[PDB]
Order: sequence, then structure tokens, then C-alpha cells
Amino acid sequence: VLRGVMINKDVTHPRMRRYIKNPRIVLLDSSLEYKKEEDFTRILQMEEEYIHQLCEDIIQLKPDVVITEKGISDLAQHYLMRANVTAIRRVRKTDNNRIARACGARIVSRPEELREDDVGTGAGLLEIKKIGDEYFTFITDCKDPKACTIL
Amino acid sequence: DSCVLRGVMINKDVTHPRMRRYIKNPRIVLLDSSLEYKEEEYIHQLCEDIIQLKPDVVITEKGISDLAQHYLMRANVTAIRRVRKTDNNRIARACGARIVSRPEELREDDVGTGAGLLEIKKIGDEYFTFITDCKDPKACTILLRG
Repeated sequence: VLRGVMINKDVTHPRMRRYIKNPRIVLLDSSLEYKKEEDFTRILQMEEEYIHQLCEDIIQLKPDVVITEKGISDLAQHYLMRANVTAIRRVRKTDNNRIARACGARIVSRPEELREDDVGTGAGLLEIKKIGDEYFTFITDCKDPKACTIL
Repeated sequence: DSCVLRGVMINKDVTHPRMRRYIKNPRIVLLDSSLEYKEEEYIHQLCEDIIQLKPDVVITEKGISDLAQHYLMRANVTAIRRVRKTDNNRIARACGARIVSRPEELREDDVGTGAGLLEIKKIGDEYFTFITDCKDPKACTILLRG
């Protein structure tokens, strides 16, 4: 048989890797978007410094995948994508919880509060394949059997 | 591999919790019409037309009224509604059924029997219907790997 977690989601951008072995997973419950004289150029600069430092905080932990319960701005997607990091957004709180237990990650809010132990490594394979008309993400091969349910 | 599951998997669940979620050698009947009204005999008739063919499962692209659910349920028939046209097609090839519109035009030939197992289990927070054990080697795609 097969064990792990299966969620009805796909990467945020097509270029991102849909197949990753021994994934370093990072779970979030916060949003990766921005919110809150030529104000335009000015607003673009404020937004960019935010997202940049948010992404830098995440990247500083060299993760393979970054999953969040909220959304991910297009700018953020590109920065993560530019660090070879796969991103999944709007993941159900429940699913996000199942993934946490399966790979041993700890869901965090602001990236800057991450530690090495927060990053989950109990999952040995992240494969996003297409079934029917929808895409599904599969997190399987758990360093701990019980830590994962049967699929 | 030998651990590769072939068949069809759709993000759907039965209409009524009382309906069977597990059925071996399903007699599947596909529809693309609605089993609603937009009365209490249009549905009876409709259901009677479906039941006549003694099916195990009745799947449709449209909706199914509560009254209809009940009649089908009483005839030990599992019903799935609002299935994508694409999924409905995939199921048609997999079990060999012919999607029909009007329940009267149905015939023993439209009832798919190429599927050997209809199992609706839960995964995560959602329910998924699995139609597997295809008699036709060139009809079902690989769902889950070994």
C-alpha cells in the first residue's frame, strides 16, 4: 500500500518543481502578500521591501517547499521560485495540520520565528501529479509509519 | 509494480449518507440530465425509469432532488450528483456505460459493468469516489502508484 497525505492542490507557478525527494517542508498560517509625491512608485517600493524580507526569512532556512493557509503574492511566488522553492497556497487548516504531523514541521506565522526543528523532514517524497481534471499533492514516505495514515 | 491502482477518482460523495459507499461489480448508470423539476410523480417516474434497469449506482452531471434521492435510496441505489462532464466521461469509458439523458431511453446496453469496484472513501477532509478494477486494459489511467 501507500501512506502519507493527499491534498487537492497544485504549485502556485508551473515552473516550480512538482517532484521532490527528501523535501524540506515549511508550513505557514500567515499570508505572503502585502497590505497597508508620486505615491505609486513609493507604494511599489514599500511593498517590495516587505515581500523581499519575508521571502529572505524563509529562504534563510533553505526549504524545498513552502505551504501556507493564506495567499501568496505574485512577487513572492517569483522570489521563492528564484530560490528553487515550491510554493502551495490556500491550504486548508486541517490539511496543513495533517502535513505538519506527516513531515514533522511546525506551522508558523511570521517566517522570522522559524527554527531548524520547525522545518519538517519526516516526509521522504513530495509528488504533485495530475489525476482526472485536478492536480493533487502527495506527501509520502514517512520516517515514522504511525505519523502517516494509509492512502 | 503490481501496486499501481488503475481506475477513476473523482472528488465526490454519495448524496445520502445511508447509501452504500462500497459496492463490488457495480452496475453503473450515467446521466447528463437533471433529476429535479424546475412534481411528486415526475420524480417518481424518473426514478422508476432508472430503477427499472436494476443499477447499483446512478451518477449525473446535473442535480438530484431530495425526493429522487429518497426513491433511489429506497431501491438500494447509490446516487452521485453534479459530476463534471469530463469526469462523467472518464467513468463512462472506465466502466463502459453510455451517458444518457432521458431515463426512458435506457437499455441494458447503457449499463456499464466494466468496473469491478466502486469504493467511496474519505481522504483528508474530503470524500473521494473510486471506480477501479477495469476489465478494459486500455480504458483506465493510473491513479496512485505502488
